[PDB]
Amino acid sequence: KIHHHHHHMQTFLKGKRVGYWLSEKKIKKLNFQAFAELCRKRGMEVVQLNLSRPIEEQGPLDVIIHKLTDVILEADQNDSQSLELVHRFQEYIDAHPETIVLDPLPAIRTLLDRSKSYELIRKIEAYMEDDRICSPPFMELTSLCGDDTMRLLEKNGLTFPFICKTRVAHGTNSHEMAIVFNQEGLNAPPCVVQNFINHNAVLYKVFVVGESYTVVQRPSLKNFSDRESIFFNSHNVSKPESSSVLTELDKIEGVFERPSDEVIRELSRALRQALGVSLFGIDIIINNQTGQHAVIDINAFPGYEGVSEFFTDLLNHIATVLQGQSTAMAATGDVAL
Ligand SMILES: Nc1ncnc2c1ncn2[C@@H]1O[C@H](COP(=O)(O)OP(=O)(O)NP(=O)(O)O)[C@@H](O)[C@H]1O
Ligand SMILES: [Mn+2]
Ligand SMILES: [Mn+2]
Repeated sequence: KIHHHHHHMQTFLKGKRVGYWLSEKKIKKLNFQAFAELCRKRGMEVVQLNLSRPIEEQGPLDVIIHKLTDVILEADQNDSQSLELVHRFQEYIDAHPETIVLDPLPAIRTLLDRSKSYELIRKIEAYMEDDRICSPPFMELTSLCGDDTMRLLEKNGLTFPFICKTRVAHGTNSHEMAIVFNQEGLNAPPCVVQNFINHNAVLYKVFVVGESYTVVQRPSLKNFSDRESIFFNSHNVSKPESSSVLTELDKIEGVFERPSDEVIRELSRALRQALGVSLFGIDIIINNQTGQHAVIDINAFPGYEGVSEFFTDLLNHIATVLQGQSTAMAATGDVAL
């Protein structure tokens, strides 16, 4: 009852060349060298790219795998070195349409800004019109709180409690968040605000590798107010070993179910097809009042901690994308639901 296989498309991996750009920290966390070993066994060449060096000489490349997210974010902040790297990368990609990029920079850029990403998820969900899915109201606050803040929140469907997150979606200075419970709590901007959804303190990290995904359960904020706003760093909340009073559920309340694979599949397809990403995660929580799936976070090329099949899935996705290119499997028109 696994019906999709890759043995045949894996036969074309021989002689293919894969370039990757990952930070040394990410190479370590992934044990990416072990993936490189796996590919060599199928007759692939894998090489780490150096974006300080002309890229022509480093190719030909059939595929590039990267996580340039933070270099892009630095280049956005006018870091001269990062700009140089991105320009070089971009020049090369532009010159080599035959090179499959996992994932395209336009796709990456969508996930760099929380508000933009949440709006894309909202639009995608409106298009899918599945009553099993909900988009928590969200908005971006740019001005410091004041006399009009309450009415601004209200007209955008923001309610207490809501969680405050940075607009920048990754890197240094992206993990500090707040939960605001009442009007007095409104000193906690700029930031994105998103209605807090009680979900019985279980996060379902959907780790997507192209055509396959793995769901990994993580600790998550408890259910919840004259109380002081809560400030926390998301590093401390939803890691495998995370444990704190913020994630200790008092008791199961309301609807408590696991996510629907049918729903995850439709979300995965729609996000992949609309945005062009393939190596990403979406964080799903199950609303305890409605049972609906809420996507509260989307991340380009995350850690995949707990995804033991990550390497074989990655290899299968490289085989698939090569198969797609070889047979001109380009999508046309709108996302086909
Ligand atoms: N709208 C929400 N309702 C309820 N809980 C939430 C909501 N948004 C975030 N959380 C919780 O807060 C945690 C951190 O929020 P998240 O937006 O995933 O941060 P992040 O820094 O982008 N995490 P990650 O990229 O997965 O390392 C989540 O794992 C949930 O436990
Ligand atoms: Mn998250
Ligand atoms: Mn995130």
